[PDB]
Amino acid sequence: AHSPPGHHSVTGRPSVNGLALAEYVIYRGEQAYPEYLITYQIMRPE
Amino acid sequence: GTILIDLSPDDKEFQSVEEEMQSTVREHRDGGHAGGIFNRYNILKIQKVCNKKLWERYTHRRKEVSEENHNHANERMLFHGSPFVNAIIHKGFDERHAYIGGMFGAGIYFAENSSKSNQYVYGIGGGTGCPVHKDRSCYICHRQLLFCRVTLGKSFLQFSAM
Ligand SMILES: COc1ccc(C2(CNC(=O)c3ccc(NC(=O)c4ccco4)cc3Cl)CCOCC2)cc1
Ligand SMILES: [Zn+2]
Repeated sequence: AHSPPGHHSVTGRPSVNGLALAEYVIYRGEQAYPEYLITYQIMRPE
Repeated sequence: GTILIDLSPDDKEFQSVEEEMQSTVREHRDGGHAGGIFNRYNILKIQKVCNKKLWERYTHRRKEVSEENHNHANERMLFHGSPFVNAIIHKGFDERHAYIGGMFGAGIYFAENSSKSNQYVYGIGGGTGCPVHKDRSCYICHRQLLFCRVTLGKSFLQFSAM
């Protein structure tokens, strides 16, 4: 895909769940730099 | 082209990245179906990704965007989760591989909630979970996310029904 004309990205902003933060979409790979690689496990709650 | 520099846990940079990862976990409406059930992570390793070509390509585009948007790149630090993380760190993001239509169309997706990106590490909707146990909520297998520098420029505001 391509950005909407006159835009460089899309912001997907949840409007129903008021605690959910945004997502974002870009359409050129040069518009991001993968700065940190994070290796992790999810933790089982107590 | 790419080297990975391991950060020590006593490094302020390790600590600030860990805090962004931990503090942006939320509950998900699938009850943990896709990404598993958790409130926090065990961070095992944080590596700085160093690639001079990819960085110069990034800063070149960032300046073009900034000049198109009243000198404002609108740069953010955002999470990316997918099964393509190991290809991304060597080759850079490539929109030619990002042809899968999600909610905001084809493109390269990032999230403010680390737990949102965690839903995609094993594929769409968590895929079949980890390779070893086929468990979307695996507490054993190691996962990887990218914490990325992203130029948004002028961003189309799409309100979503989520
Ligand atoms: C198969 O698992 C998937 C996980 C998430 C997605 C969505 C987000 N995808 C992207 O953000 C995305 C980003 C980057 C790349 N690839 C590269 O940049 C790349 C470079 C070199 C090799 O690959 C591929 C994809 Cl699919 C999540 C929601 O649905 C829409 C697609 C699609 C499939
Ligand atoms: Zn596993």
